[PDB]
Amino acid sequence: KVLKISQTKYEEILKISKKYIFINQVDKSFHEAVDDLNQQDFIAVSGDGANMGRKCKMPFLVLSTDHQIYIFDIQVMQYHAFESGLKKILEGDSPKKIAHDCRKLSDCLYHKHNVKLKSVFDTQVGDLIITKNKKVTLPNKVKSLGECLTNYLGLQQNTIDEKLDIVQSTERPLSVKIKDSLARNIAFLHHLSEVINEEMQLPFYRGVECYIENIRSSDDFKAWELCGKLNQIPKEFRNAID
Amino acid sequence: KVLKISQTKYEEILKISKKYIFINQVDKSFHEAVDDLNQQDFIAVSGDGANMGRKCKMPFLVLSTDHQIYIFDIQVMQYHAFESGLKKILEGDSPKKIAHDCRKLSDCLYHKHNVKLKSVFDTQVGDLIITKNKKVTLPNKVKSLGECLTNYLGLQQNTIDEKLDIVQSTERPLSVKIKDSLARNIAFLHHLSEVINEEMQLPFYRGVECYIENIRSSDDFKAWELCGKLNQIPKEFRNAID
Repeated sequence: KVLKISQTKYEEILKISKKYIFINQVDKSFHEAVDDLNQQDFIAVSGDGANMGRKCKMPFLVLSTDHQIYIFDIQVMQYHAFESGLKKILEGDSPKKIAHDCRKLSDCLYHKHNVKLKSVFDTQVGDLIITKNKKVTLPNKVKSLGECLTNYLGLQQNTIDEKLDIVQSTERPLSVKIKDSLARNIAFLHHLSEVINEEMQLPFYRGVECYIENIRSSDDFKAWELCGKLNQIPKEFRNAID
Repeated sequence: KVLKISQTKYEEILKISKKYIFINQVDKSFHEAVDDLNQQDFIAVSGDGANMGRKCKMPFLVLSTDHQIYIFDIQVMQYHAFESGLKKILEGDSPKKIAHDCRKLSDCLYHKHNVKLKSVFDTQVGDLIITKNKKVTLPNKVKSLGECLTNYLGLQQNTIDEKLDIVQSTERPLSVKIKDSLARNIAFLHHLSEVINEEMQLPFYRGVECYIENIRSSDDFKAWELCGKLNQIPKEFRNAID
């Protein structure tokens, strides 16, 4: 069962988590960020800031590429940020938004920002599918972002700062501590998505490999036999997909 | 449960099934076909011709793009066809080879043509995964190409010509009837693959949509409640993925 991210990759991501860009005006850097995000097939979006769903506006929005994290100050820009590129990004078929449990976020964006989130790769729904396909029954609990980062990447339990201070989040200037945290909370989302995608698809890829080998690697006798029994699934196959 | 291909698309494919190109010398048209095939992310390869696995050489090999079917006369060209592009195509990470039950084909290509088939999207392994994820238990029988074409596209039962005449297959000139048949047998492989891919992935895509809607479309009261119970899977979710 054991799945741990490489050191090298960890370090790459940790660098990126410190290299965030904070944007609080519709300016040069805002358009550079919107261009950057629009150049990607996949971007990521954090749930941080929409923990109250429709009850409450977002004070910030965190979006990333693979290579660069962006923190948009929504409290300051308000609808002007959405209307200058962010609503299009979020509502569009492309780019896909990677998210972990986007339920509150969908809710918040629609009713408070007039943004109909669409086209999403949801790592929490991913974990559910992987669990359902493995252990046959789907579980009753879902897994937080932190638990997934632990089970899929081997990161320590409390990497995610799950209780951002509601009052400091609305205070300005926004603290470095909050920012560093928002950046850390999003920074692994890409790689997690890419591990979870792989695990969802593995039973298929492994099944195909089992097919490519099943006859080709047998000795002549068993090869012949197996050609007579093609309507059956290979004996190894149940095994290979688990 | 009901899945039927569109008329329009059927007709497009039926046209293509008549527009095949027969290649029996390493010439201009052979290199044009190898370039064509190398330009694609996905090509298809038929099991026709390798029904005896290692016991017997391939008299022809059928490969296609989306837009063009190719029939390579292996009996005539022998190892010269593989060495001038086909072995690279078949052995490579890319393009992916779409196939239906590639077991005998893997076997035949390795032991008789010295070709290590690799990187495959196997529609039969696809059907198994779809069945396993739907009905929890994987079945004991596999489905032929024809049965899949029936269940996924609604094509009639006997579209596939499953018993090509072994003796006429080795006779030259190769009959038009055989050729028309080889082309017909491969012609739907692309679209089948693309329907089967979709069905394998649908439980995920549907799960994500259920998440995007679950809170956002509730009235205020239920919205609030659901924000308290996030550790649980949405009630609709089991439903949505089936």
